[PDB]
Amino acid sequence: QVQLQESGPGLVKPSETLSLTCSVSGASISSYYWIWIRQPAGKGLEWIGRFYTSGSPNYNPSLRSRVTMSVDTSKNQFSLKLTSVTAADTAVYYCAREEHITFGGVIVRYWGQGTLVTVSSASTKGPSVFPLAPSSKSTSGGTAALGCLVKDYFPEPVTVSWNSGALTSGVHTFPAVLQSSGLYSLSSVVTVPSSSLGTQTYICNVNHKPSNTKVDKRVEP
Amino acid sequence: LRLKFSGVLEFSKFEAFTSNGWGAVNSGAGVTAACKFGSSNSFFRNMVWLI
Amino acid sequence: AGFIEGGWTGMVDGWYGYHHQNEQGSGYAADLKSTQNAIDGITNKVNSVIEKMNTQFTAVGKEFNHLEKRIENLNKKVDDGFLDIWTYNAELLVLLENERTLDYHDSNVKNLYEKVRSQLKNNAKEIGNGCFEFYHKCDNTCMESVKNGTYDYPKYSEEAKLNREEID
Amino acid sequence: AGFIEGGWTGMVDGWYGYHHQNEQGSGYAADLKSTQNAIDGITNKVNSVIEKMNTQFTAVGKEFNHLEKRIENLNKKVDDGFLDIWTYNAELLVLLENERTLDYHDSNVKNLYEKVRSQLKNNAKEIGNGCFEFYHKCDNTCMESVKNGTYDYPKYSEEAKLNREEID
Amino acid sequence: AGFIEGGWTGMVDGWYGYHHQNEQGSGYAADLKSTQNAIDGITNKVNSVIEKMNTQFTAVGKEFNHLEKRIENLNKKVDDGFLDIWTYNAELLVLLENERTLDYHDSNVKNLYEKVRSQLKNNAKEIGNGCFEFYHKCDNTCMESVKNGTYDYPKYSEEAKLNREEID
Amino acid sequence: DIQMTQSPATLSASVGDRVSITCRASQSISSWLAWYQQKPGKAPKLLIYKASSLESGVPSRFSGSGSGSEFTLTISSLQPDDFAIYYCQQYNSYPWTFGQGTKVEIKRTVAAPSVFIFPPSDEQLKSGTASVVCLLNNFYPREAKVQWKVDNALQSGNSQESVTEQDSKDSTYSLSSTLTLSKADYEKHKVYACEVTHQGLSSPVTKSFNRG
Repeated sequence: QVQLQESGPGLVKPSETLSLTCSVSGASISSYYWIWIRQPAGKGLEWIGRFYTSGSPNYNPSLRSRVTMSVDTSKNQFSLKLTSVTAADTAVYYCAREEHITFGGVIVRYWGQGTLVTVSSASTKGPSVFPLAPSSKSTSGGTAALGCLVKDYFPEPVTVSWNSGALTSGVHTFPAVLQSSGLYSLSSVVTVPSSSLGTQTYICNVNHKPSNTKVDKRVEP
Repeated sequence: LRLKFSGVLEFSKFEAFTSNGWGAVNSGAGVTAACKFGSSNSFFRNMVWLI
Repeated sequence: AGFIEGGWTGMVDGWYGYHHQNEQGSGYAADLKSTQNAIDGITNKVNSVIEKMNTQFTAVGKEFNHLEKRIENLNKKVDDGFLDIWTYNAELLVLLENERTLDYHDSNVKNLYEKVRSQLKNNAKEIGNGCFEFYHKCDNTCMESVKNGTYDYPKYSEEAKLNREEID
Repeated sequence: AGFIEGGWTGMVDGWYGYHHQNEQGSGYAADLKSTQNAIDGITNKVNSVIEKMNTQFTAVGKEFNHLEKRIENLNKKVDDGFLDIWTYNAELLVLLENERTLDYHDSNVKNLYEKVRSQLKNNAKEIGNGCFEFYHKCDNTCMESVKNGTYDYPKYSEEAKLNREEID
Repeated sequence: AGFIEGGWTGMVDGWYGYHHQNEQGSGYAADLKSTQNAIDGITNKVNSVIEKMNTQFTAVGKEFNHLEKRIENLNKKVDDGFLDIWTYNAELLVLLENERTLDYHDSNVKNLYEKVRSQLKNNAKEIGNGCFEFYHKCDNTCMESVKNGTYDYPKYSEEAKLNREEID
Repeated sequence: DIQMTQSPATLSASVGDRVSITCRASQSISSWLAWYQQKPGKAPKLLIYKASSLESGVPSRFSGSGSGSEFTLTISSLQPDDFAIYYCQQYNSYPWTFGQGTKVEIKRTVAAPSVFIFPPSDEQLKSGTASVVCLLNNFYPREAKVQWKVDNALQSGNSQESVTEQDSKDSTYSLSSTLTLSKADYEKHKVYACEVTHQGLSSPVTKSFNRG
């Protein structure tokens, strides 16, 4: 098994050179072609391009010069560099490995995590977390909901974990919604038995990556 | 019948005549030292041996 | 029939292709057209050979009684005969068609090298290691034009003429 | 042009031939020798493949009574197995022999081309689409001499070298 | 396929080889490498084809009584059908493999010729009938160097250049 | 080079139902189509290659039929986990292009939601902003109305809404209606409620809370 992780800035200003780096673990770059993939919003994927160490690169005819792909066999990474990014260039990015020849032609089995690249003149504004206390008096039996509000942040990528990943069921982390201020509000809720609350931990860990913020907060009745 | 039990998959669990429905015959003496029911003596179950 | 020189472990994107070396560097690059034709043909061949061997409904064995002995030997003979026939067919077809697959691949090699021969007659010099040295400068665009079968001989005919005559 | 480029609908007097173009005009003309050999071979091939299938006299079906069910299934198996076997043989040989027929025709093309090439090595220059452009003038008599295997290379070697060395 | 004209009743030491003619006289000499490969291949081929036939023995016929006419006809049908199937397999394998054997040998011819041509790219000149005329002197050591695939083109490149260009 | 028509854009089908997605191409692709199941917010997972080749570890319910320009992906028995967006890729020639994707949903029994209200955090109130949340969990279908009643008065707007995609296990939706007030944040501190109207409710349900 080979793993492909992805590093991107999160925000690129509307006339800058996007630089993305896919890190490769479990394989040598000099032995595989490496592929970049793109997804704007929730519409269709698009093969960016392919590059190889002792070979010839080929990129989307749609995006030729702007795209330059490079390889660090030292760092075991391959980088994608896009000149003069645009608003249309705002999308999710995926890096994939081009496998060797099989009887069914060339396959791309191994896929990256996906990193959002946002092309905006605004800054990486950090989030503010506010706890969502339950319905203490009104008892609906076992159902007791607890949450947090991650609000007033500009970049999209926010991660909410519960008990640093321990709370695994009934989690309904909602989609982030654009408010009137140009910032994003993001609610996260877990349903929990009313009995466990007595001696249960309920601490949200929220990691907004471009602002590089890791705020954790309790949710007490 | 092996040819027929090759290529068949039935649920065969039924019965017809009574053991004693037959008239004026010993209807319960089917003991044989060949079909010994373990320590006791008996005969095939699907078949009644009439005297 | 047999057309082999040597293999490339570094070309990992196709059965057949090119190794280019110009002033912009060197690299391996598979020919997707001939490789594609070969994969199509081999897939169709394999599927035809396999799918022709279809299966009927025959509980194979039979067990006959003491008054049906010759019946029984006839039935065992039939079982073993179908066994031998299908075994014979499978063995021979596999042998023959592995031979033919390798020969087909060899002829694909030969046809690709003939194509590159035809695009480049006197503008390059053939080498016994099945390669070409240009009597002119073939950049990346020239290489790609040769790879997609659109090389321009009059474009470089004069430069190649000059250098070729220069050798002697 | 087996796959290089296309065929000739105007050449209707044989499988294979030439398209000549000289001062006296242009036209198609079939090569009767190679076409004749190909007809001979394909005829013998078709007849051999078909006529090789002779079977013994059989009234096919059998019906066996309720105490001969094993006897029965064996006969149905034999009938259907001979069916499968002759079907398999016919299918495979049709596929293989159509393959080999197309390949035989390709090889005949190749041999004719190489014959015309060996006749004219430096008196003509190869045009990549199975053609030859003369450095000299090949009148109707010259064309016919090329066609019936009797081209005279020293006859035109003088004029061809002159025109060649000037052209190049 | 690419067959030839001529035969060499004098060469008595192998399938394939050379006829050399230099200052030191002339003579036939068989190429032991390619003939050795061809004999290996044909031996392995004959052995595979025959070995597939080798299967089990079985007393063929059966006798049935007057109340068994039908299983009797089925048994004769089975015997006779296996007879036909094996006969047809043997016949077609003989035919097709003699075909492919002649083709294999033809391809060995072609391979040997192209090897020699690659060794003697320009230092010699293709006669056409299947030979080479040297533009330089090829003495017995030179002949042997060509025969075992180690001809030295730069060794005679200058002599061949001078003579070749003296012709034109 | 090769434009992609993937019909139909959106589907919803009950469990066990066969599903057929058609992928038509601009020119000839032979059998060089791939098929990927992109689950929500995750990397796409190659379902089928070579058009008629199931990848290792894929349920045999997935079948692929087609050569040339037309192809069809067929799920024999649609399961809960098969909710995703399905793309068809072309590697016959460059540039490799995908279809627009087909959105496979699951028709299920109409399920009533569970509603929970979250008041605004006083910490947030100190920053000059205020937001109340209505919560609807595990309902079907997505189509419900969540209205707001500040002092029994329908506010016209000031409320945004976010819907979780279909749960893979249950295939039940969840919705959050966030009331974000602007400056009347501190000019209300009043009574608040959540009119919840869903098909799985014979009569609407309204929950409410008081000032602190």
